[PDB]
Amino acid sequence: TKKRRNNGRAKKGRGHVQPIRCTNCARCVPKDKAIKKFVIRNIVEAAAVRDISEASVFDSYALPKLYVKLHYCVSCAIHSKVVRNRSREARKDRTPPP
Amino acid sequence: RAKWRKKRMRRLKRKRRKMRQRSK
Amino acid sequence: PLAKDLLHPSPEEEKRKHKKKRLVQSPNSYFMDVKCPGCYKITTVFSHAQTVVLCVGCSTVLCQPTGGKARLTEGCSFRRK
Amino acid sequence: GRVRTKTVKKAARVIIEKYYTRLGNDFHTNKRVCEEIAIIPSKKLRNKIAGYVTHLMKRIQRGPVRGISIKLQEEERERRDNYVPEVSALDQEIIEVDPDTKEMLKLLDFGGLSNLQVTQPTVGMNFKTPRG
Amino acid sequence: GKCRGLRTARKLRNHRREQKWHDKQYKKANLGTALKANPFGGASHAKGIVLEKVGVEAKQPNSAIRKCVRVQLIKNGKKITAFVPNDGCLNFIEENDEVLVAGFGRAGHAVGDIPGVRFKVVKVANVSLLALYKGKKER
Amino acid sequence: MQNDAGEFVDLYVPRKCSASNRIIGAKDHASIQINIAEVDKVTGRFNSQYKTYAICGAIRRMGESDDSIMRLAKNDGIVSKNF
Amino acid sequence: GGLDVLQMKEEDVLKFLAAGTHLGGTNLDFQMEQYIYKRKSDGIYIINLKRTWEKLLLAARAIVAIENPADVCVISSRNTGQRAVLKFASASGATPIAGRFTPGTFTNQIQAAFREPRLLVVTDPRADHQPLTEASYVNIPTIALCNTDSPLRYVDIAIPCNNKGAHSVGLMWWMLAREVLRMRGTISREHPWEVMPDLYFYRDPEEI
Amino acid sequence: VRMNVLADALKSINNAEKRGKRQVLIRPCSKVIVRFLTVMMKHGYIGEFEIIDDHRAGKIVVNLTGRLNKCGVISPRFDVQLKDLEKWQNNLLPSRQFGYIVLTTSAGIMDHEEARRKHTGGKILGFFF
Amino acid sequence: WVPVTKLGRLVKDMKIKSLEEIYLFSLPIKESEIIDFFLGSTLKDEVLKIMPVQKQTRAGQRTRFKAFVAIGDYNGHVGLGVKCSKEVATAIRGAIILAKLSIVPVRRGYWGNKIGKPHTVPCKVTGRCGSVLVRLIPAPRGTGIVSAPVPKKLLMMAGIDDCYTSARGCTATLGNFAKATFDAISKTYSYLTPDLWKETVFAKSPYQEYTDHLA
RNA sequence: AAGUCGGAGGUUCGAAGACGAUCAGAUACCGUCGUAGUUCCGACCAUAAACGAUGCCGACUAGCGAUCCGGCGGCGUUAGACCCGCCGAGCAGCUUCCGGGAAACCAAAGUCUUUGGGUUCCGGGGGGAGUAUGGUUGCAAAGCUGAAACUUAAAGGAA
RNA sequence: GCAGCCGCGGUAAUUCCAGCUCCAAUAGCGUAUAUUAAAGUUGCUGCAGUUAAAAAGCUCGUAGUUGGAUCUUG
Ligand SMILES: [Zn+2]
Repeated sequence: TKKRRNNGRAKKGRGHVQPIRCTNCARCVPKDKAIKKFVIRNIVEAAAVRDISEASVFDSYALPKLYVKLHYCVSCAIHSKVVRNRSREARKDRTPPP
Repeated sequence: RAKWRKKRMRRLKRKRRKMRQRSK
Repeated sequence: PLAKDLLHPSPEEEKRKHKKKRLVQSPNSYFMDVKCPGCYKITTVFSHAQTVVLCVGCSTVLCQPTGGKARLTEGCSFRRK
Repeated sequence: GRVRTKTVKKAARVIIEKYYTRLGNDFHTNKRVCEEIAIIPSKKLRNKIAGYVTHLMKRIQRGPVRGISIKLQEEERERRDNYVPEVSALDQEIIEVDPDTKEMLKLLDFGGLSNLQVTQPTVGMNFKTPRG
Repeated sequence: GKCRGLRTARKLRNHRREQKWHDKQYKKANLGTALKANPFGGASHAKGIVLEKVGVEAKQPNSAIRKCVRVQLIKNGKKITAFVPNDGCLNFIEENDEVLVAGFGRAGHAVGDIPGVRFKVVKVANVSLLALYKGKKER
Repeated sequence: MQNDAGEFVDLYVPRKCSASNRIIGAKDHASIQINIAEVDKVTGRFNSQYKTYAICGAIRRMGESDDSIMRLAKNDGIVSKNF
Repeated sequence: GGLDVLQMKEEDVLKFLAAGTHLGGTNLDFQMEQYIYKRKSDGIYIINLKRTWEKLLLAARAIVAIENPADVCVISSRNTGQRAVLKFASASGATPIAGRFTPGTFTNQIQAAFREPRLLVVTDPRADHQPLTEASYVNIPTIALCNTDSPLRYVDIAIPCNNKGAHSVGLMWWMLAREVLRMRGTISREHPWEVMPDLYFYRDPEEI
Repeated sequence: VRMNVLADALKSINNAEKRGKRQVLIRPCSKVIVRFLTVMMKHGYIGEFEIIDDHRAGKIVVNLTGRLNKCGVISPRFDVQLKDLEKWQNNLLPSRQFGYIVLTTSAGIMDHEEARRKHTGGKILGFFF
Repeated sequence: WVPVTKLGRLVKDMKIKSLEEIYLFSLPIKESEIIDFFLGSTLKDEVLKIMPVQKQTRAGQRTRFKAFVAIGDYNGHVGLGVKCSKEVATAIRGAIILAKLSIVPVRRGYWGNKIGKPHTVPCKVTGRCGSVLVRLIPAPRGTGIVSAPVPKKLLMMAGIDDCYTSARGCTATLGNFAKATFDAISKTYSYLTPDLWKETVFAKSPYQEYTDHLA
């Protein structure tokens, strides 16, 4: 049975796409089939932002961030629980969670 | 598996051919 | 719309349709007399000219070829019948 | 763990929809009413039914309950809902009309009316919301 | 789809001609095979000499001993294994006696829980096996 | 249906849709038979007269029931022709 | 009504313009396009009030054609039209359903709220989609106050009007009740109706 | 490519009748179409159609009466005789009481009943009922 | 009989004279007593198939019986109802009630000459249910029902004396077989023939005519 | 893609292989290396779940919001960009009782017992078997064409 | 041992060996094989090829097949 209309990838009217490597296991995954996640986090987390700010040499220095674009294969994205299996009707929801 | 069965078949064709060329 | 009148369509919808899909196909193009400000002779040029037309005497350039209707120069008239 | 069973709540609603005029805000008064108008094989069940009747009676006095439907109560609350202002909210001194709406009335017999006030049509078609 | 043309008779006739061979029933009865491999050679019955009495195990889930006889055909020398149909009729079949065997009921197919026996005994010693089973004939 | 001699042999003559001429089946429960009352040409009051329209469930389900009744009212003079 | 006595008067236009019944939103239906006049610069479509009145009278003619007034069922699930259908029922003698429409009142005969009306007037085709789809299993025509984006899956008489604003939905039930009584002969159509249109309007809890 | 024009003409009519349309626009017109629509019109299956001249193949706007169940073509145009005409009446027509099979005979385009009354066979164009 | 619907009250009070009045207005029949009031005299029922369907539960198999009942007066009226209940007697009883509420008018025509009462189907109709399709074809007066035993019981109870039948699909499925045949019979009186081209003269609905009696 | 032959180059990776772990055993998964290969040039090979598991051409049968290209005319903003529509072309999406289907689902997988627009290839229970043999192609690996005896009452799809 | 098929038989077998009884055709009735209908499971009528067996990886291309409208109507 065809489980998904897009076959699990965002490829339409296109023959081949260049692959990438999953961050957990370096395996060849198509760029559209990859479960991407652009994570923007601070270099200093909230548990340590107090000590770093009070020990700074500047009056007002904002801590930088880590702009990392993570890529995941289907298998590792589910073991890492970044995507869950949804109901047969809930799968059709293409909106990101709030 | 259908692919390893296909591999066992080609390994068998290659043996039947060499056994047939010996008596050629 | 089960009883839409196909024999008598409104002129606002026939101009909307493609020039081939109309009830009777008709071009969306036309001709026009271009009067340059330098000379007095008027030249009948095509709307979708696609060539570089010139006035009699090589006074100036009238329009320029484009992907659609030709782009006229400054100070010219058009829309003849 | 003070949730009433459907046996307590259903029997309490039927008692109200049939004997609303006999019940009140006193448990011990309703306890004796339910004992007579209803044959309850237990006394604990009667106190639970009468105790929930007293609870529902405190709700009827403030408004309609989504379970209790009394004819004499619904007709009066609808009759007492007849409220109208001293002047209607539609007959206004001036009426703002878009120039496109003004042209629609122009095609009808109501071309020029003193009650109409044409507003300046705002420039810029920014009605759609940005995508993404 | 199919060709619906006024001059497509040869195209349709040749297509059906070559697609009928994909039908295993048509191909079986239109080639040299399955007729020479058939021990009867196209006949409904055949006579043979009983080589030995053999008991064939009934296939699962059934469990019994099918009383059969290894028969050598007289017409072509082929050795087949018939089946003594009725109850206890194996005792009527002597040794090295001429018997008339026929198909088991299906065209070259094994009938019932018997693994491969596709024949059955009809007569024995020029006497029908049904007459010996009912006692109306002897020997 | 006739019997080639004048006799009528049908159990009943089924209705036909006033918009698509489709026969309204006996189990077409989505079909309707709406009656639109007529008014007096002076007072505009009900004069016990009405126009009858039957629309099968197919024309309703496809959404063309409202436009069909509006057009059927034009041919009967119920709605105006400046519509 | 194509007569002169049934024409829209000037007093009716001032009510429609004040209530905003000509403003029907930015979305448009392909079967409600014939009722739309023109789209403004801010995307809002203008409903043709002339075609709103003709469909309003056509609905009133279908209501007065029902002999028993209790055979007409007025339904409004949304709170904006709950008071408007309760006043319409008292004026016309209809059976109102203003609360939550229980699925089964038309098909399930063993239910307590089981009814068998002959006409089904609806406030919103989307908010009241359940009685519309249930009026398909029984041969019941339906009238609805369809907006510009309202579907016509079963609506037999669509009244194009702004069924979103409280002053607009209350007026469309006041205009229809006024016309049903005028065709029956209760009111003479010569003098203005005694009932004020604000009686049918919805009142917010912060104001009532 | 459009190898048959009568096919697309009757297909548009059959689909417009299924949709409850009042009029259908046949984009390519021909002599066979106009005479085919005439056979359907003489028996009351379609209304009056208006041929539209555009100095090309031409278009036709047919008025649909709703009385037509299905109209279709028979491709290819087989050669039909009088002895073989009853065979097509059992395969194409829905009953022996109504429905017609249009034939193009040397005497012109007509249905199977008129072709039998004129006692002439020919080629089959289509059917309607 | 205590009528619950307005349609049942008019039938109980002798306001509706025949069953063709309900079919004329496509009104739903929700009370089986309405059917027994008109056709209850010459109405015959037949148990086509007792079909045990099983729901996989931990208690081995939960066997529930589904019955197929064909109801018809053998002239112009036939019905088909299914009912799946725990008991066989209850499944048959409930299916008979549903077979009455589904009774449709059967239109019968002639083959060639129109002499006497109608004997066969008016035209070629095809009913479908699942993969099964059943085509009904007219036949001469003395032909009979040339069909399988399953549609023959429906065609004889529908008053169709003669019919040529062709069936494609899994006709071993008696459920889809009987329902496709019943669908083919129900397609009659809805096929627009030239003899039904006349403009319909609209009458008053039973709810409209007897609106005063229903008050 | 892998593979094959001849040159150039071989950073990374890595069949094979070695060794270190894990295990009852691993000749595996995991780790440290590492040959061929991966790269380039020329000549072969012509096979993929080469998939949209859905031939190509043409007509017709709903709606809506987007999007890519071109064209067209309209407030306004900006120095072509944006905004609002229309037309043709295309990749898609969604809502629908258009209809179809065994159903999943499909605006096509519709217009189909109311069966015929044109045309090519191709399927006939499951195995045996893409095997045997013959021919042909290739340096080879293998490609293409392609059976039968015999065996079997199910195999399978969707839910 | 029965059983074309699904199955029956492991100590109360409605299926085998028999008695009784009943049923079917009837001076005929079984069996084996070929063959026709059943088979719309060979397809012109008239099937199929998204997932059940299936549309060549893709395109070009000869033969083959099939090809717009239009010419004497009234
Ligand atoms: Zn991974």
